[PDB]
Formats: sequence, structure tokens, C-alpha cells
Amino acid sequence: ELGFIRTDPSTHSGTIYIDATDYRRWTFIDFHTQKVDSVNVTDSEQKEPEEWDIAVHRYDVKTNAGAVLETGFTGFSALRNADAMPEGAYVEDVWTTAKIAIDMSGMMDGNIVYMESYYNEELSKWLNVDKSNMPPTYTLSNKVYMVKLKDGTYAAVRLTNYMNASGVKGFMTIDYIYPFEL
Amino acid sequence: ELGFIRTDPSTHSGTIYIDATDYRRWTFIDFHTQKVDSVNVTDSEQKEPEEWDIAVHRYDVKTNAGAVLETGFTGFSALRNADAMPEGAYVEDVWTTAKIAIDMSGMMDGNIVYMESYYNEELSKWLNVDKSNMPPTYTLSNKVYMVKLKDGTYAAVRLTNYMNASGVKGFMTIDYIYPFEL
Amino acid sequence: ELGFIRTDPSTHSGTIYIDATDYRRWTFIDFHTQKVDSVNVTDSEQKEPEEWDIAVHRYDVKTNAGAVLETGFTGFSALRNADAMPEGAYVEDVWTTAKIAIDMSGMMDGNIVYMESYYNEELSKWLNVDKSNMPPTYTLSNKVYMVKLKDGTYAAVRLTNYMNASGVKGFMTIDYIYPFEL
Amino acid sequence: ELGFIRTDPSTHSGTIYIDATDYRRWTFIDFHTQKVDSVNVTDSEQKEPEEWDIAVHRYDVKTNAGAVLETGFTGFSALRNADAMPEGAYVEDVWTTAKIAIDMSGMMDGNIVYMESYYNEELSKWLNVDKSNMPPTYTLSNKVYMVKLKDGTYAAVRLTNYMNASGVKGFMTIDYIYPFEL
Ligand SMILES: [Cl-]
Ligand SMILES: [Cl-]
Repeated sequence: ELGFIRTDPSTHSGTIYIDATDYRRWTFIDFHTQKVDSVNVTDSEQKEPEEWDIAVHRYDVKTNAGAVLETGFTGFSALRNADAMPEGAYVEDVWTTAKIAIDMSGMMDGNIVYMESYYNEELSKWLNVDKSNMPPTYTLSNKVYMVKLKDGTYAAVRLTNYMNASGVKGFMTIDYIYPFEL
Repeated sequence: ELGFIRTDPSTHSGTIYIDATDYRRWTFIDFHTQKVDSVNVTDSEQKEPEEWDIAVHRYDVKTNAGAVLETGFTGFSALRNADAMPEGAYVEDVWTTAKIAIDMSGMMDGNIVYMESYYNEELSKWLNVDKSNMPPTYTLSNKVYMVKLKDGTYAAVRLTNYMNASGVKGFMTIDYIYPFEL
Repeated sequence: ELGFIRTDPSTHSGTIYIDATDYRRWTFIDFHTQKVDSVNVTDSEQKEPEEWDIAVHRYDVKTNAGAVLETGFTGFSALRNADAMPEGAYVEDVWTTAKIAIDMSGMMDGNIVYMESYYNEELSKWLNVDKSNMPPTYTLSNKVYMVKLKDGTYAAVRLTNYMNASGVKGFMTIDYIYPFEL
Repeated sequence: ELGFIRTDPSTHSGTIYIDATDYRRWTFIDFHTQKVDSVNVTDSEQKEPEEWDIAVHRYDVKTNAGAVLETGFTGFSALRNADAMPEGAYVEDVWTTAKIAIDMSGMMDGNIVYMESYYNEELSKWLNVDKSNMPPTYTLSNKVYMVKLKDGTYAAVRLTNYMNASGVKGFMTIDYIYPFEL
């Protein structure tokens, strides 16, 4: 009951459910093979897999030389009715040095430890965390993201939830269509 | 390609797509039998069907002696992970005399013709039309609505879109789970 | 129900009623054969017919290598009594790249999607949509347009309405005389 | 990895490390047998164990017909050298209806869902969560709590941490001496 938990071959779709709670973890997702792999960045014996499509760290996401465009669609049944692909320019990952927090334990003292990493600003819009509010607000975009993968095929992805059943944050429920074809 | 357009018996779910564009029309939906029927309110020869679960008029919706509660869920994969039903009190339909517009053609002269009808204020939250803005904003709630039907069973419903593929308003894409069971 | 719905052969006149609601559609009108054909511009298996006189997309109109004069007449009874053909310059279609909207949904791309197309500016005056007001105001010109066709014959056309009986916009009621002769 | 992870039999002491992150869970600790058991309160096939000494739900704690004294000691070395048992009133659990949160998601119901439960107010002082600040401040008391068990034996407990190594809250590190004897 973690990873590719539900899949429907006839509609090329399914649901991924992963424990992205730990700040030391990247969870790699491969839509081609339906595999999920975790890497603890503080363990040099653990390396990223040879093949992967997206990677999630807490609410942050990166692609594997991919590009992403946020659509206006809020569900797959609406997306399947579209007549044409987007004309817009997809967004590639950017290199970051103060974005991916690997240790949050000293945050009450203003000390967050970061790692350097690629990060996709477009796909990470799947959740807006506005810390300036008391209390901070966690807002799902509810949008379908079109992800152009390095092999030229596309995945349609949507973050449907960021909590487990009782409200613990960092459990990510990701619906997908792969390969997405009009 | 109108009515119950996609259904998956194994997950008790599917998608309804209906032309709710005309203001004279009520479209009746029966999740039990997967049937859709239209009634032109200006034609006395057309009567409502003997059995139905929800009815849609443009963006307005009513139940057949049912009750509705808006959940916080924005997708079915999130809803299926819940451990318990809501504790809250569901909302029953209210009688209205100036809500259901059957003729909008004189609206530029401030004349709208209404009919008297039941209306569910909770389920109709599926789309918020704020006419006070220039231009008016059409905002899908994206929420899953729990509908307790008169026979004691439940349907989970979500309005995923209010437009056809080119943007014509009043075509409603409704995803559902019936019977919904934890 | 749709097309050349009312015709009077003794006067070579009638009324055309078309569903021009969809932004992907061009509806081709052939006054010579009293036929109407639709083409969904997103489906490359649907082709423009071999013969046609005018084409309508929502409120937009183009001709088939024709030319149009907005006459001073606001009814057919006065036009039928004219002793000479109306004076003035007949205006040919112009090319446009941001006039014919084919996707207004804002879903695949946030912006309106336009197609490149010929467009008759004179005949398109049959309806003025003033967007500078909120709500925008829709004013029928009530003028009779003379359309000089490529074979040298003439059609007289007048848009009498742009909504169906309940106020759904995009249903076009067009009165015509073809072949127009003094 | 979890449970009684470090023990020193020569001093009857050790460290308990538990995943108390989930709001549906009660983790039962039995100092007599060095066993830990979890119960998901939403699953009626999971029952409380026959024997247990204290139980933890996130930062909340209750006893098994026990009683607790927050002593003045802030370390075990000084406690082990005490010449008499600490003075003060041992405090029994109190009944609560809006203290033990079992669903913090706001999904089925917008409000927090609480369960009715016993709760030890004295032992729950091991962590102070001051919600009147934004961000809320988490202060460990660092005190040694003496827990008088129903069999008349005593456990000394001290919460040394409430987060895992990356800052994920709800992982509880509890140092203990059982059976505590002077
Ligand atoms: Cl950065
Ligand atoms: Cl009313």
C-alpha cells in the first residue's frame, strides 16, 4: 500500500501514494515501469536509479531532463475531452542551492540545512505553502500538469492530496496518465 | 457521447457528461440505473422520471429527497483513503421562487423569468459564479460532495468541468462513485 | 430544426437557423442548394464543402471569394421595392490571425486560442458586441447586407437574432433572399 | 529501529523511540516486558493490549490506572542518587472529550475530529506546545516524571526529543528507568 497503489491499463492511468515526510528523502517515480525508489541523501551508499521520470522531496518535485506545463484542468475526465495539446512553452528544472531543505530540526533557531539540487518550479505549484499567514496555509492547486519526458512522451499528473488519512503532512497522493495521448 | 460516458464497475465509478446549456431544461440523473432524462419545463407533455437521484439545470442542482455535504477532498483517490464518514449534518433542498431562471433572453433589460423549484444550496457550491466582477468569474470548487439518497445509500460527486472542449459554458462533466462505501 | 427552416419559393426568401455556439465550428451556408454543413476545425478528416456562399463561426462571418455591402435598408419589404441596386463599395474578406477564437476555455493554454482565417468585416457588423461595458452589450445592426457571390449573383441577408428562445447565445437566425433580383 | 532501542540491564534503564506521528494511533508501552504495541483507533479489529504501563498519541499521554508526579529532577544521574522518593501529589488521568485529536485533515469534516479519552495532564507536560505564538514554540520540560503503576512499582520517564533527525515531528524519544528503586 505504498507506490503505484491503483492502476487501470485500459485508460493508462493510476494513483501513486508515497511517504515524502522525511526531509532527507528523494522518492523517484518511473511511470514507464511503475516503480518507486527512495534515496536518503545523507547515505552515500544510496544512489539515484538509472531510470526515472519525476522525483519528490516533501512537497518539492524535479524532473529527469523533462519539462512541465500547468494546465487549467482540475480533473482527468475534463482533460480527456481536450482537442489539442498546449501551445505554451514548458518549464525545465532550475538549479537551486537554498530550496531543498534536508534538515528542518533547527528551524525554530532560524537554521535550515539545504542541499543543492534541480527543482521544477512549474510542477511544484501542485501545492502552495504560504508561510506568511498565521497559521500557514496549504493550498492544493488541483491542476493537471503536463510533463514532457526526455523520451518525447507525456505524463499528465495531479496532486490530489498532501496528507495521510489522519492529516499527517508529507504523504503524497499523485494521480497520473502515462502515456498521455489526445 | 452524452450521459454516462465512462464507467468502471470494479471501482463503482464513472463520468457523466450532459448538455445543461438550455435554461428550460432539467436533466435527471439516476446513478442506480445509469440513465439520464431531459425535461423541457415549457412542454407540459414532458414529466420528470419516476426515479432519479440528482437533477441539473444549467449550474443549479437539486436532489430527490436527498441531502448533501461538501467534503474537503479534491479527488476520489484522496476520498478512498478516508477512515470514517462525516459527522456533519447534510443539507436538504430548499424551495425557491427566484433562483431557477428558465428564460435569460431579456436579461439585458433586467427581466429574467424564473420557475419555482427545489434547489440544493450545498451541491450547487460545485461552481461559484461571481457576477459582481467585471468580467464575471466562474470558479469550480473542485470538492467531492457526499450525497445521501432517499434509499439510505450514498453517491460521491464532483463537477470536474462546466464547459465543452472549446469553452462553451453549460456542458457539465460530473465524476461519481455510486454506491460509495468506506 | 436547424438549417433552412422556413422557405417561401414564391419570394426566393426564407430563414436559416443555425447552432453557431461552438468555437471550433464553421457552419457553411449554400443559398443555391439550401444546404448547411458544419466543420470542426480541430478534426482534419472534416473538410470545407466544395460549394458555399457564406460561413459563420459564432458571430463572425466570411465569404467564399465574395464581397459585401451593408445597405441602408432595415427590412426586406422596402428592399423588394427598390428601383435600383444599392450604391456603395462591396468589401472583400480580410485576413486575420487574432479574430477567430477556436478555444475560449483557458484549459490547455490560459490565453484564448485563435486560428488564422479570412473574415468579412462588413458582414460581421450584423452584430456589435461592445466589450467596453460590463456586462457587454449586444446590438443587432438590423441592416440588410448584400453579398455579391463569386458567380455574380446576389444574396440579401439580415441577422434577426443571436440567441435561442431561452437566451442561449450563438444560435443565429438569418433571413435571406436568394437570388436577389430587381 | 523502533521500540526499546537501547537498554542497559545493569541500570534497568534505556531509551524508547516511537513513531507517534499518526493522529489515529495510540502506542502502548509495557516497561515490564519491554514491548510496544500500536492501535489504530479507527479499526475495531485492533484492540488495546492486555497489559501496558503508559500510552502515547502524538504528544499526549495516558496511564493504565496509574498516577504521575512531575519531579524536580532534570536528569537521571541526580535521580539515581536520591536518598528518598520525591515528594508531591501523584496525579491520576482525567477524562477528556476535546483533547485527543484523531483526524486533523479537515477533509470529511472541516473541524478537527476528537475522541473521548483518558489523559494524564501531569505527564503530558513533558512537552509544551505554545499555540499563542506564530510559529508555535515547542518546549521540552526536561523533567523526570515518576509514574506509579497499578501494581505499585514505579517508572521514571523523561522525553528527550519530539522529532526525528531531519525535524519530522511526532517521533518521541523517551528515556526510562524501570523498575525504579532507591
Ligand atoms: Cl536557490
Ligand atoms: Cl428564492
